[PDB]
Amino acid sequence: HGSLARVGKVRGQTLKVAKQEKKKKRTGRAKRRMQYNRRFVNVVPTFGKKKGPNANS
Amino acid sequence: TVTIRTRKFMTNRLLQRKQMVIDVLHPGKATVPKTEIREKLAKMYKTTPDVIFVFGFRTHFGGGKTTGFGMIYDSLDYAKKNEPKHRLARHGLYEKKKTSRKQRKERKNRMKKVRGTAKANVGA
Amino acid sequence: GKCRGLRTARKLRSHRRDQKWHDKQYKKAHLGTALKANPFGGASHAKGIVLEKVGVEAKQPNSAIRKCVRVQLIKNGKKITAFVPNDGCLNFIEENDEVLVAGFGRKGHAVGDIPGVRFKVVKVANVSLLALYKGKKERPR
Amino acid sequence: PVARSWVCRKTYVTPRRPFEKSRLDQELKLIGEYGLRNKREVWRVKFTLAKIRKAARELLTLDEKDPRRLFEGNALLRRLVRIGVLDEGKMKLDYILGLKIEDFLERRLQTQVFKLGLAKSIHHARVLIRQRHIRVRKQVVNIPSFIVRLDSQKHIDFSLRSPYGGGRPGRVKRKNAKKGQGGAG
RNA sequence: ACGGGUGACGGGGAAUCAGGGUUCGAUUCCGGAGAGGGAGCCUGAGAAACGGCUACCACAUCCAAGGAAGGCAGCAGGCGCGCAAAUUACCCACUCCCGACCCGGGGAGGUAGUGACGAAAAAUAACAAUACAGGACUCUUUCGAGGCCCUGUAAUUGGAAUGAGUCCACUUUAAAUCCUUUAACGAGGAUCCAUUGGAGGGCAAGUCUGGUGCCAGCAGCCGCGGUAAUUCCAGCUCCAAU
Ligand SMILES: [Mg+2]
Ligand SMILES: [Mg+2]
Ligand SMILES: [Mg+2]
Ligand SMILES: [Mg+2]
Ligand SMILES: [Mg+2]
Ligand SMILES: [Mg+2]
Ligand SMILES: [Mg+2]
Ligand SMILES: [Mg+2]
Ligand SMILES: [Mg+2]
Ligand SMILES: [Mg+2]
Ligand SMILES: [Mg+2]
Ligand SMILES: [Mg+2]
Ligand SMILES: [Mg+2]
Ligand SMILES: [Mg+2]
Ligand SMILES: [Mg+2]
Ligand SMILES: [Mg+2]
Ligand SMILES: [Mg+2]
Repeated sequence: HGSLARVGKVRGQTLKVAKQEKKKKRTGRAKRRMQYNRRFVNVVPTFGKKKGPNANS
Repeated sequence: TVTIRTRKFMTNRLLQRKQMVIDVLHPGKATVPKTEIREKLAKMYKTTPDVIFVFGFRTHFGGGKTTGFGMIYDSLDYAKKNEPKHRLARHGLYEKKKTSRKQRKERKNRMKKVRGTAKANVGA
Repeated sequence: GKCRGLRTARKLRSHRRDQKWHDKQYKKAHLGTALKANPFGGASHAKGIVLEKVGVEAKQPNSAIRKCVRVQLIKNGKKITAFVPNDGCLNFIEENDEVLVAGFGRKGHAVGDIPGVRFKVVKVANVSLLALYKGKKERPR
Repeated sequence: PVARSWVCRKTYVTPRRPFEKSRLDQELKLIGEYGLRNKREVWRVKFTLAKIRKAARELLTLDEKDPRRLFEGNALLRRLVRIGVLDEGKMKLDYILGLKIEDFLERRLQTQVFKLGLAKSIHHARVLIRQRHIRVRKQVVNIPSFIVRLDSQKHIDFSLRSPYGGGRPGRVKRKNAKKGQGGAG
C-alpha cells in the first residue's frame, strides 16, 4: 500500500460554492470606531455570563 | 499681497557684498519668482536690480511664508568676479559649454596614448 | 555557586565554562559536528532538485499517507526528504524540478505525524507553492 | 563613507502577551475615546510615558542636593508642565509617577480641536486636521498627534485658507455652484 | 605554557535586558592587513606600492606563430556561486583633497535610478435630516405614550469637504527630479473596491451550513479526521494586527 495517486482528493471533489458579493468593510480608524461602538456603547449586560461575538446556536 | 522682509543683514567688505535672509510673505499665492524678489528687494534697498542674486528659497507648510538667501553687490564687475558660475548662468550673464564628463574623460584617456603635438590631432 | 571566596573568580569561570558543555542547547550550537550533519549548514533555505515524489506513512494513532519529496540539495549534493505541505500540492511539483526548501519549525527535529522529515517546500520552479495553492499564480510551462 | 545620519529610533513597543482580553478591552476603550487609528498609537504614548516614568525613577534613587538630580528633574518637570500633562500645583518629582496615558492623549491636537468647539466629534476633529483646516500660531498643521502646549492652546483656530474659516469655498461647493449656473448660463 | 581550532581583523559600539548577564560587531569612525598566491626591488621624505617594476606559480587577452599585453577585495557592469544584495546614470554646485595652482583634475564625494533591510509621520471617510433599537427622563401597577434630551447602524435621502491621481507656473537644483507653494480638473455602491493569518485548548475569535469519511489533509505542542468533524476542504460570520 502507500498509494500516491490519490493526492488532493477532497479539494478536487469538494463542491464549489462561489463567493458572494458583499458590502465593503471600512478600514483603519473607522473600523476601530465601529468596533468600539459595538462593544462599549450599544450593548447591554447579560444575565450570568456574557455572549460570544460569533455565537450562532 | 506679496511682501518681502530682510533678516540677518550683514555687509561684507571682503567679497564686496551685502548678505541677508529674505522672508517672502505671499499668502494665498504660489511662491514668488526670483526676478520679482530681486526687483522688490531693489526698490527696498535703493539699488539697481542687476546686481542682486537671490537663491535657496523654501516655502513653509501652509504657505504663508518663504525663506531664502540673497546677496547684493557693490558693482556688476565684482558680481561677475566673485560669484558662483551657476548663479551667473541663472542670471544668464554666463554660458558654460555643453560638454559631457564621460566623453571628456574618454578624450583625455585617448590623448594619453599619444605623445608630442598629436594631442590636438586626436580630436575630430 | 558553592565556593565563594574573593580569589575564586578563576574557579567559578572555569567550572561554568566546563559545565556549559553538558548543556544540550550549548553543545549543539558550539560544536561543529551538528552544523556538519545539518543538511542546510546554517542556512535557513536551500534550493534542490526533485528526485522523487514519495509517500511516507504516518506514525501511530494518526494514520495517513503524507506526500513528501525526495530532494537533492545543490550546495551540498546531499539528498533529503522534504514535506509538500497542503492539499493537492504534489501535482504542482514535478520530478526533475528545482524547489526551495525550508525547515518545518523545530530546528532539525521530526515534526508531528511524520517520521524523520524536518524540511518542507515553499517554492517550486521559482513560484511559491502557497500562490499555486491559492490560485494567485499558475505553474509556468 | 557617506554624509548621512542613520540615527533612527522605534517610537513604540508591542506588548508581551498578544491576546489578553484585560489589555485589549482597555486599549480599544482609549482608541474609541480618542479617535486613534490603531493600537500602535496607543503604544507610542505608552512608550513615551514609560520613558518619562523610567527617567523619573532613575532620578528618584539619587539623593537630593546633587546637581544632576536637581537639573534633570527640574527640566523634566518644566517640560511636563509645559506640555500640560502635569499641573503646576504638583511640580514635584514624585508626582511624575502618578501620570496616566489619558492625560497625554488629552494633549493631542485631535483632542484639543474637539474640546475647543472647532469640531463635533473626535473623528470629525481628526478628518478636519487631516484636511488642512486647523492652524496653530499661523502654522497650518495636519498631524493629529501634535502635542499642544499650555500656552499654545490659546491660538488654535481654523486656517485662513479653509472654507470653515475666512477662505475660498472648496471644490464640491464650487463645482455645484458652477455646474448649476453653467447649465443656467 | 606549548599546540590545535575559530562561520576570529580588533576597538569605539549593536541587540536583548529588573539587578546581574547573554549574543553580535564583514560594515560608513580609529588602528591593522592585503590587492590572484608567494617572493624581490627601483624611485622617493614617506612603498617592500601593486590603477609601479621584476620573476616564478595559477588563470587569462592579441598574433603574419616572430612577439606583446595583464591584475575591478575602486565606480558601474557581467559570469559563476548561492537562501541571500541596486545604474555599464549626472555633476565637480557642496564637502574636502592634490598640483607650478583664485583658473585644472577628482566614480573621493555629492545628486538622482532600483530599493516593504529597517525607522518616523499618516488616507481608505466625516457630518446633518428621516427612520428604527436603546438608555435617560414627565407620567404610567403594568401594557404605554410623548418629546424636553442624547447615542448606536440602516443598500434611506442629502448637501458640505478633502486627499491620491491628471496637470500650468514658480521654487528646488550644477542641471533637474522629489518635497513644499499654487492655478485648473479630480468621489458616493466616495468600484478612487486592505490585506495577512487564524476561529478546540494554549490563545482573542461559531459547537453555523455543505462536502469528505483515519482518505484527503489540519496540527509549533496537546491533538482533529473511523458517516452527526467546534480542528480537513469551501460558504457565511467573527477575532487579531494593520
Ligand atoms: Mg506527536
Ligand atoms: Mg576569518
Ligand atoms: Mg567591525
Ligand atoms: Mg568573513
Ligand atoms: Mg600594501
Ligand atoms: Mg578576485
Ligand atoms: Mg606587492
Ligand atoms: Mg585595480
Ligand atoms: Mg592603491
Ligand atoms: Mg536580499
Ligand atoms: Mg567640488
Ligand atoms: Mg562611490
Ligand atoms: Mg484602498
Ligand atoms: Mg472554517
Ligand atoms: Mg487556540
Ligand atoms: Mg476563547
Ligand atoms: Mg485548530
